[PDB]
Amino acid sequence: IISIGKKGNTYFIRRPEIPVDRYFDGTNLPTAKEAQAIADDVFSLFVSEEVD
Amino acid sequence: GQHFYWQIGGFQIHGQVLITSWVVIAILLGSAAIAVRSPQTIPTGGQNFFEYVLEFIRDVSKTQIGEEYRPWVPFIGTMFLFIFVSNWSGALLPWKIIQLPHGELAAPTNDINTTVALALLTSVAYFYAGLTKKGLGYFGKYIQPTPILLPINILEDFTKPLSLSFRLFGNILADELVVVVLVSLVPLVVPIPVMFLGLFTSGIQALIFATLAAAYIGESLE
Amino acid sequence: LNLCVLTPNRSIWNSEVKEIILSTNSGQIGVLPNHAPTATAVDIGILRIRLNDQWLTLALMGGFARIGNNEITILVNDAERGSDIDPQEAQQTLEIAEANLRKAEGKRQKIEANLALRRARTRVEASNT
Amino acid sequence: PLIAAASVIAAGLAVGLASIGPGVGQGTAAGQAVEGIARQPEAEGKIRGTLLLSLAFMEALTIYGLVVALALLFANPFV
Amino acid sequence: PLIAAASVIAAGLAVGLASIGPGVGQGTAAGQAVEGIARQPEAEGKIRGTLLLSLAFMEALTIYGLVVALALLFANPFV
Amino acid sequence: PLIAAASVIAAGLAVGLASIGPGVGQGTAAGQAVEGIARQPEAEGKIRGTLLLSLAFMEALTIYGLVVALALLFANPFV
Amino acid sequence: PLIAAASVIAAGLAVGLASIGPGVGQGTAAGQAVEGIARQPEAEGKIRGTLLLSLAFMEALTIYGLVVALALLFANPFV
Amino acid sequence: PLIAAASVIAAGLAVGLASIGPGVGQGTAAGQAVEGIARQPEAEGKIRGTLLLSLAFMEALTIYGLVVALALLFANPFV
Amino acid sequence: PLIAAASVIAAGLAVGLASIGPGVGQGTAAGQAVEGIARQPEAEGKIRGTLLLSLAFMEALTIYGLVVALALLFANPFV
Amino acid sequence: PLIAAASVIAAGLAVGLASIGPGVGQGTAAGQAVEGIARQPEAEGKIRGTLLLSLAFMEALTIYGLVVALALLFANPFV
Amino acid sequence: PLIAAASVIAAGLAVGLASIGPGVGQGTAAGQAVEGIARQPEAEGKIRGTLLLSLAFMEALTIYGLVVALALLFANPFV
Amino acid sequence: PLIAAASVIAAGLAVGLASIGPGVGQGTAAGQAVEGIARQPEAEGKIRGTLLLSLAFMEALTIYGLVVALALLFANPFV
Amino acid sequence: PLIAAASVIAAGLAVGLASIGPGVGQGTAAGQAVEGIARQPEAEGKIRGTLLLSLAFMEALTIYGLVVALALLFANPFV
Amino acid sequence: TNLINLSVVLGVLIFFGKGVLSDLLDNRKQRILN
Amino acid sequence: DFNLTLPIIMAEFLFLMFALDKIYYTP
Repeated sequence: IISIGKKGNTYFIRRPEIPVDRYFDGTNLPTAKEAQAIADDVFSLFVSEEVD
Repeated sequence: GQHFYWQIGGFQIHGQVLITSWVVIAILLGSAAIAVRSPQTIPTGGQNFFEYVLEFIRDVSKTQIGEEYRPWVPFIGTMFLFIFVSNWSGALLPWKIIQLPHGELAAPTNDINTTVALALLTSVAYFYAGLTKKGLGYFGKYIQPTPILLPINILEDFTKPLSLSFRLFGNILADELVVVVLVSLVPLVVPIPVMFLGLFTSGIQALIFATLAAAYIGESLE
Repeated sequence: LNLCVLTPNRSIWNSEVKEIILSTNSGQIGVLPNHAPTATAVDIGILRIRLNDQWLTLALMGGFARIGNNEITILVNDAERGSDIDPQEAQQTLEIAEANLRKAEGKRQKIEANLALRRARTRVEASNT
Repeated sequence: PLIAAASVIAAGLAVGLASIGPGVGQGTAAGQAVEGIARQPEAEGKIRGTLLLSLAFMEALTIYGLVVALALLFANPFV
Repeated sequence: PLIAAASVIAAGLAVGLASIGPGVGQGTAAGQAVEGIARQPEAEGKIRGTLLLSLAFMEALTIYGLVVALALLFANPFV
Repeated sequence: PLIAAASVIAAGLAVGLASIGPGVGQGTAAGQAVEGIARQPEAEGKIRGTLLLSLAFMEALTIYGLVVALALLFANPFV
Repeated sequence: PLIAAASVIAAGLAVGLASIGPGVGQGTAAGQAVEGIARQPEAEGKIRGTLLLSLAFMEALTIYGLVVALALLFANPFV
Repeated sequence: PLIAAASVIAAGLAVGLASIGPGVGQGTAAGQAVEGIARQPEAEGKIRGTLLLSLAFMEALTIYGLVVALALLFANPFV
Repeated sequence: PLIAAASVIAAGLAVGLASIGPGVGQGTAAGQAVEGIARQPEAEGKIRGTLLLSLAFMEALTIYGLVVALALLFANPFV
Repeated sequence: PLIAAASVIAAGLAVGLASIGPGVGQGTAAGQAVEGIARQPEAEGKIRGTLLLSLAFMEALTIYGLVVALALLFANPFV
Repeated sequence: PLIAAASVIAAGLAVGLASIGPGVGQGTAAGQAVEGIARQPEAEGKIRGTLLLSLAFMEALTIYGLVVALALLFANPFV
Repeated sequence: PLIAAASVIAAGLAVGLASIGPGVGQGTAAGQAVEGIARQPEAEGKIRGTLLLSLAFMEALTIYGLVVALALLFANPFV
Repeated sequence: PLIAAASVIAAGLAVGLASIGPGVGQGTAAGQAVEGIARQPEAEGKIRGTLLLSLAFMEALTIYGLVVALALLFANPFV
Repeated sequence: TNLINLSVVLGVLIFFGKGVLSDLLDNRKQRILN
Repeated sequence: DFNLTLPIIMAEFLFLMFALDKIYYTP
């Protein structure tokens, strides 16, 4: 689970019995730096063929 | 010189190559018994050298035959160890201060007689495999891939152990004559890296030879 | 020539320019007005726009660039005005990324450490500029 | 002596051109083989055995030419 | 002796150029074959058998030229 | 003997250059064919039969040159 | 005999260079043809018939040179 | 006989170099033509007729050189 | 002296062409090997051992040709 | 004098072709090595030591050929 | 004089072919090295020292051939 | 005069082939160097000094061959 | 006359091979230089001066070889 | 003087091979021990 | 030279092979 959103970060925090990759924090007015951060996390975790 | 002390016992037989053979086999069994004399679960000091050696042996044997590694792991290890033995023997052998009767004695693989011996062993082991596992009637000699594919295989099967002996004999006599002519031309300081590269190739040729032999062995298995 | 620097949200610099020079995937190419046609992708690196007065570098974090006829559609992955970065803060962050790279094991995490080492390295690079 | 002369010149030309060509090709062998084998830095030793077999297959021809040169030089049975 | 002289020089030129060319080509063989076979690092042993068959097909011509050289050198039936 | 001399030198040049060229080309054959056949690692055996047919088509010329060399060496009907 | 001598040397040079060149080119043929035919692994057999026709078109010249060599060697009507 | 000698050597050089070059080029023909024709795997048979016409246009020169060789060998009207 | 003359010229041609070809190929070796090894700047020393083994495999043929030259120059047993 | 004549011509051909080939290959070495080493502009000095070792490995053969030329020119022990 | 004649012709052939090949290769060196070194316009001077070392490694063989030519021309100890 | 004849022909072959090769390579130098240096149109003058040094390193071999030609032509100390 | 004969043949070989090589390389120069200079269509005239300097550096060797040919042809001081 | 070439390379190789191969063998033994 | 020394050394190699097999590589 690539986790964006804080209530959802809580939803997987309270719901902790599954794989969650990284809690990306919530950012209304989505910052391109933040999207680059989550995107680079996904890009490495996809270059990593682990999750397909 | 291209001569050797021919002993006669019914034919002229160069005693020098056989004397080098006796010496190499002697040092082989001596280190083999000093290693295999004290067995240990956690392997003994220097016994781990022989252990990793036989590990690589059975490893490459699994790599090239696979399962029937252990059917011929002894034969392949015999080949490569004796060949690397004669290789490093001709490499390190101070073997000329005692001049023999008609020729000196440093390594027996310098005699291509030894190359013909080991390569005939290779081809005959291929025949034993291709007659035992494969069909005795239809060995690889059976022209499987085309009806026209008979005589190319007939040439190639001969060419296999022939070139096997040829390459190894040339490598051995090459390094020998190289060090000989180099010590002939200049003093002892010059030929050291030449012999270093020859020793680099020395185990390399034995390894490649055992590799191609077990390639033909996995082939006769196949 | 129309240098349109555009992140996929913010058109960073649609400033049409006189000259430019930057680091592509090719690595180094100066932009002379009306060279024959090409569209390119950039490495993560600064972008020295040599617009008529100022050789103006801008911290691009990669992206692509359609260099049309006097029209540089720079579609950057990210892009900073290289003066806008605090150079000491970008250097502290690049040191942080380098420490994160030395520490960062893992295939994905180490590769990301390398990628952001390039990103923060370009950031510190144009932060010097 | 002219037969021995031409046996000598024969062995010279034989060993010379035989050691010219195949070692040059073995250089090309070493070149792009080790280039690739270092590009993928994983399986170098597994590649190295086949590489050594290939290098020996290269050098065997030079061994054969040197063998013919030694047969014409030392134990010349043609002259 | 001149017939034996030319048989000797014949065997020299034969073995020399025959061991020049095909081993050089076998070097090219080894080169780009092992380059690719290491690029896809999976099926190296499966490739290796066909590679060995190819290398033998390369070396057979040098074997044939050396055979002609030995027939002219040792058991020369032309001279 | 000069006719037999030139028949001998003839067979030498024939076998030498005939075994120079086509085996080198068969090396090029083996090279980029096996490079591709390992790139797509699926259909290697299906490729291998046509590859063997191609290698035989390469080697047949060297076979023909060796045949001419044997006809000039052993059963020389020109001299 | 000198006419028969030159007919013999003629057949030697003919068969040698004729079997040098076209089989080398047929090696180049086999090379990049089978490289592509394995890249697209689908239509190999459909390609294989035209490939065989091409290989025969390559080998026909070597066949012609060997024919001239046999006509000069066996049934020499020039000498 | 010297005129017949040079007619023989003439036919040798003619057939040899004439069968060297064009079959090598026909190999290049076969190569990149069949490479493309397998890349687009659709129209292979439609390509194959023009390919055969092209291969015949390649082989016709070797046919002409072999014709000149046969005219100098068998029905030599110059000598 | 003519036998010693040709032994001298033999050693000259041997050492010259033997040191022409393989060192040129070792240059090609060094070229694209070090080009790639610097492209991926990580595993240079691990590549360097195999690179040195490859360079030695290149230079061994020139060593062999120089050995034949020294045997013909200094301890000439053919003349 | 003819032995000294051929020793002189020997040293000429030796030094000439030995300095022809390997320096040309060292040019190819310098070429694509420095091309890559400037493409990645970081590790030039670390590359430069191995580059110098490679250039010396190239030049050693020309050194050997010049050594043979000096031995035939100045201290000619063959003539 | 014939020994001095051949020493002169020796030095001519030596210097000529020795200055033919390696400077041509040094041209290839300069070519793709400076092509890359200008592509990445940063580290030109750092590249330039290794480039100069490479160019000297190229020119040393021509220096050696010219040295042999001067030894045969001026201080000819063979004739 | 024959020694002076061969000194003259020596200088001819020397200057001819020495001015053949390296200037051709310097053309290749100029080619891809200036191609890249115009691709990145910034640092042309900074590239130009190293380019001139490279061109001089190319031309020095032709200078050396012309020097040997002048020494054999004008102040011929061999003849 | 034989000295004048060889001076004439000297000038022929000199001018011929000297005008063979460097103009061919200048063709390679013109080729990829103008290819790039038209790819970036901006700075053609600024490139053109260095291009002309490079072309002159190419042609100077052919000028030198023609100079040696004129010195051997017209004002022959060797014969 | 023939084998006086080979002796020094034998000594240096025995030293270095002793070091590295004993490192290899003892590493394998400590691995099996762990 | 191909004498009968090759068959003699073939005998030597075969005996040493089976012996050293059962001697070391067995044990």
